[PDB]
Amino acid sequence: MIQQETRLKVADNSGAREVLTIKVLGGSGRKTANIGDVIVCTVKNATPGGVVKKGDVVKAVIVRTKSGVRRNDGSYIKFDENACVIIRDDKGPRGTRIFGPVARELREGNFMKIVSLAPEVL
Amino acid sequence: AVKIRLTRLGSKRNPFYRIVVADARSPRDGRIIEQIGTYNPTSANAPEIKVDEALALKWLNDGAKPTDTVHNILSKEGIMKKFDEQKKA
Amino acid sequence: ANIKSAIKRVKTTEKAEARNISQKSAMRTAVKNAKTAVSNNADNKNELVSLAVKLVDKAAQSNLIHSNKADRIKSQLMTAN
Amino acid sequence: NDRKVYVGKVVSDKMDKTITVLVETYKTHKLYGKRVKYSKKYKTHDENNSAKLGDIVKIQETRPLSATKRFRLVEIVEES
RNA sequence: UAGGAGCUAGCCGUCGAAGGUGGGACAAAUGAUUGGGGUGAAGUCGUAACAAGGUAGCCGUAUCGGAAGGUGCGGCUGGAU
RNA sequence: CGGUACCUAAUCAGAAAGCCACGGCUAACUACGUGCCAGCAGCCGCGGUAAUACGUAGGUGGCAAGCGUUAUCCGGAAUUA
RNA sequence: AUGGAGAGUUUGAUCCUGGCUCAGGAUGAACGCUGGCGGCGUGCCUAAUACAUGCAAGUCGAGCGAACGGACGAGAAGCUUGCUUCUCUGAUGUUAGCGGCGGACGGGUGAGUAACACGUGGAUAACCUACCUAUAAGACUGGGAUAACUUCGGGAAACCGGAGCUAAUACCGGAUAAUAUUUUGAACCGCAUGGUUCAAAAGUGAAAGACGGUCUUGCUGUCACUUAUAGAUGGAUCCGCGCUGCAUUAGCUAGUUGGUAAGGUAACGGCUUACCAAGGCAACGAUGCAUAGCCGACCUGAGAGGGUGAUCGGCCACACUGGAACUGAGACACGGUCCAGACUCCUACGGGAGGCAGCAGUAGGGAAUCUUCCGCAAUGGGCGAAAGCCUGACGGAGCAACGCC
RNA sequence: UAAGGAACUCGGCAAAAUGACCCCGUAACUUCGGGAGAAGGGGUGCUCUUUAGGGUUAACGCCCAGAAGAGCCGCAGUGAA
Repeated sequence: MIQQETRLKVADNSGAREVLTIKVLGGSGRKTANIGDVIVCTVKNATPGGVVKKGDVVKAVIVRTKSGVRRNDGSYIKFDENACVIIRDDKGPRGTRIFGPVARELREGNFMKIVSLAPEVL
Repeated sequence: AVKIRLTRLGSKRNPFYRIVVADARSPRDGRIIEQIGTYNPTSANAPEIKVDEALALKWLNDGAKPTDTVHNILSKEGIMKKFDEQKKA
Repeated sequence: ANIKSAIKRVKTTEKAEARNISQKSAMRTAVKNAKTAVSNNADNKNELVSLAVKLVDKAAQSNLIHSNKADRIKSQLMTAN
Repeated sequence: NDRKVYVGKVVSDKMDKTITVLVETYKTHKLYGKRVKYSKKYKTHDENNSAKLGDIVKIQETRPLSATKRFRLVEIVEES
């Protein structure tokens, strides 16, 4: 279950360290979201140095929720935390040394870029 | 390291070489077996051997080595091939 | 000058440093079990006054010696001669 | 065929082969050359309580194959 | 079966640059911030001290002072009357 | 590196010289637009209807591949004992 | 010992003190009109900025399974009549590589570098030495393998995957001829620690190829092979000095203070451990901070003598950072593995690494460093008989009152 | 009660979380008393070994332990309150 007013981690090297959410865009009245989606958020802890610094508005994309998913396979993928990653109105991220695992359900997301940028993908 | 060093010297084209055979582990500029004389062996006069001719007993019996031109001029001096006569003695 | 210096390092160390557990493991396992038993004035107590002093020209011709306990380890054993 | 045999003065006590040296010598200057007293020491501990503590001795303390006294001893001489 | 002892396959503790945490230190911008001097006509003040600077007084010294200046108690000459 | 050096001499009175100023000390001349203005301006200047001096000038001065500076040490100045 | 005005050196000026632009020189030099020529010497300061790398270290079938091709003979013509389409030699050459190699140095940098880091001088009972000289053995050797040679799929990829297999100058199964090996009595020296006295038991192989004319081995000469000795050579441990300077840095330190027993350095130790005193260290400013490759180097005060590293020379340390191990005799390696790290590129995702401190220039800059300069021409050396390369060592080509002649 | 974690709300009311004991560590500011339980950490099961005791000591024994390891089990060891 993901909602706004929720603390999300990053897994890139842009200059952020932790964020939380303002919104879950989409449609009028849209509440919640999971992996494969675009959000806005703001940084309550920034990495010293880096581009993106604390107290700043940002967009981002979902990865590897603990509300993992189930596919047309009839089968399931879960994690033990969540994380986000920050973008540049282009499906192009700022930090470019992505850590940790990521899903496969974002090729459709057209972050194939990011997937090639990624470690192991699932 | 170790052959008879025809060592670079001097100002613009003043290659005033020196009789030497550098150490088995040192460079052309470094330490040596022993410096044996002050002459350019490529002198326009001749090989022109002026060395410590009495030192043929030490560096030839331990370590030193000529190269293809001065083994001749040393034993028409009575050193290099003549040290073979000394070893036979 | 980038070359293949990295690929045969292992197999030349397997012709030398693994021969140093082919001929040497007779010492490596001995220091734990076999020589540890031949010591202690045991059933085979100190039989190298004559064993080594016959075999070390013959076949027992090892080359890992140094000093300053009585040897590195063992060469001081022709005491009874 | 000879080595360091200086003279000094013992200080402290314990097992294992004293002599805990304190040599006195001179050191001087450039423009005016005032050669004047200074010292240098080498600590160790008592011989067998043979080295009397406070002993202006011909000093050194034998070659080290363990860990308390430094180098080539000569002979204990005089008490101070 | 090396199975005994063994090392790799397995377990009991080590540091390791690394890695990231934490409080101080230095800074640098400086903050609708902020103290010392100088500086550039000194318009601010009398030429305040230098002719007892118009009244010799002074030195430590309560004292207030936008600024030349002033009043209290212990040593003094660095003074014309 | 050299059909270049050595050489014929081919060659002809030929094919090769600027400084602050023209200021007392700056030796470079007095002048004008110059009237403490412009501005050259090193110790210091000049300049106010008689500028030598600002600007300019033909020469022009101290040496010449010459002309003045910039960071270092010291002469200067043992003004570092 | 040979140097030496200050244009001046305050006030009303007379005078003392004072410090003082400046004018002279040189400088890694450099800033503001190019000339007769030439010549010197030199060389990224900023830019130890990232570094692209090119190229940056290569030498030996004169080691052999030699594979390959292939010399040479080269059946038979395969007949628009000239092949080794054949016999065996299959030499020489990448040799398939297996092996002897170095590669830290010719090359670079001074990052760092508190103490012999070096300058610079000692004592050493603190000795070992692929490449090396000389006196003593021959050129006895396991060849399992081993690429030789074959076999099994994958992904663009990185680069792997399973199955077997010959030679060597590889090395290795078994005996050997050189202080070999450390004990019985054998000496004293620097007490510790050396001194070989004893008798050598103990060293023990091999590398034979290319092989000269021949004796095809003498010594297998070569240039590659096994065994004591020393030694060149280098490094090698123990003391003084600069081995640090500096309290608006002071009280410093706790197996501590570095012998005995176990361990280990060619040597030797608290290097760890069972014992030793709180001791030891001290305003010798220890502690700690700052700093450090070190000397000459130059200029130069009258002499006194000194500050002097850019260069330039010598002597340390580091070579993408770091960490473990391997190692070449020694390596943490200018052009070695695993790596973290870091980014770089690639990605077809399956993962792989790269890797400027050789020397040029690339972005850059500057006042400054030439020119992604020339070639090994010569000399140089590492491996290699012979011969070869590295050359970005070397020498040179341009640069220039930086300074002149 | 998943998951998220004060967005609810006038307002974290409420509830939630804390706690026991042991050990280590606890700043600021101070009317010097304190603050301070500051904070912040870490720990507790069972068995065999003595360690050697608190002695339960009569003494190892009796339990707690001197409190030392070594071991057994589970998601879980002031397992409740």
